[PDB]
Amino acid sequence: TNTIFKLEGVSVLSPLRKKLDLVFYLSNVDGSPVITLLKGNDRELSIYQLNKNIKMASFLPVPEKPNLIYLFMTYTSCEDNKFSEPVVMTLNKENTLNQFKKLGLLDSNVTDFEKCVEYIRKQAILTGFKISNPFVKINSFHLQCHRGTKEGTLYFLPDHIIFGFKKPILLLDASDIESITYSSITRLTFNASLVTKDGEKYEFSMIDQTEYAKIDDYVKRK
Ligand SMILES: CC(=O)NCCc1c[nH]cn1
Ligand SMILES: CC(=O)NCCc1c[nH]cn1
Repeated sequence: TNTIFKLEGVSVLSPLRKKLDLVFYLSNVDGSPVITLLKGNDRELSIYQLNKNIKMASFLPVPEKPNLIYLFMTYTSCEDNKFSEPVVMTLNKENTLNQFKKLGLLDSNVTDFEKCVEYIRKQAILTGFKISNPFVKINSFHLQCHRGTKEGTLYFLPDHIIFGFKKPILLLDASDIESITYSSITRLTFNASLVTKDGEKYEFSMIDQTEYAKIDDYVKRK
C-alpha cells in the first residue's frame, strides 16, 4: 500500500486511551484514504474510506496547553465495529515538527507548527475529506462547564458544538439548535439548556457569567 505519513507515539484519548502510532495511507484497492492506529504491528483502530466515513474532523486547542493540540474526528464506522466514540488524540507540537522533519516533509529550519497543520489539512483535501482549523472569518471559542457531575470543554465552532472529552463525547450540528434557555442564574455562573429540532434538551451548568454574551450571540447567528 501507499503510506503518506506516520506519526509515532501519539497520545490517543478516545475511543481508547493508549499511546499509538498513527499511519495515514491509501488503500490498495481503490486509492481511498485510511487511518490506522498501531501498537507494534497490531491494528488497534482503523477507519477506511475517510472520504466517505469521516463525518467531521478538526484540530482543536487544549485549554491552557499551547504546546499541545487535539486532532478530533467523528466517523460512521470502523474496522470490525470495535468502537463508536470519536477519535481524539493529543499531538505535541514540537514533537510533531521534529517527526515531519525526519520524514523529509518540512525543512529543518521550519519552526512554526502551523506548517504541520497545513500539510495535514492539504493531505486530507488531496484524498477527499476536510480537517478544519477554526482557532487559527468566524470567531470560535471554548469554555469549561459541567454536564451533571462531569467537567469538560464546550467548543463553539462555526457549524458544530462539541463537549469533551469524557465518554460520551457530544457533537451537535449548530443548525440543529432550536432554542437556548438560561437557568440557575447567579452572580458568577449560569446554566444553559440547548434544545434541538428533534426536541432533545442538552443542559450545561456552572458556565461563567463572562461567557453569556458569546453564547447568546452564537445561538442567534443567522
Ligand atoms: C505525548 C503527548 O502528549 N501527545 C502525543 C505525542 C505526539 C505528538 N506528535 C506525535 N506524538
Ligand atoms: C449557530 C451558528 O454558529 N451559526 C448559524 C449559521 C452559521 C453558519 N456558519 C456560520 N454561522
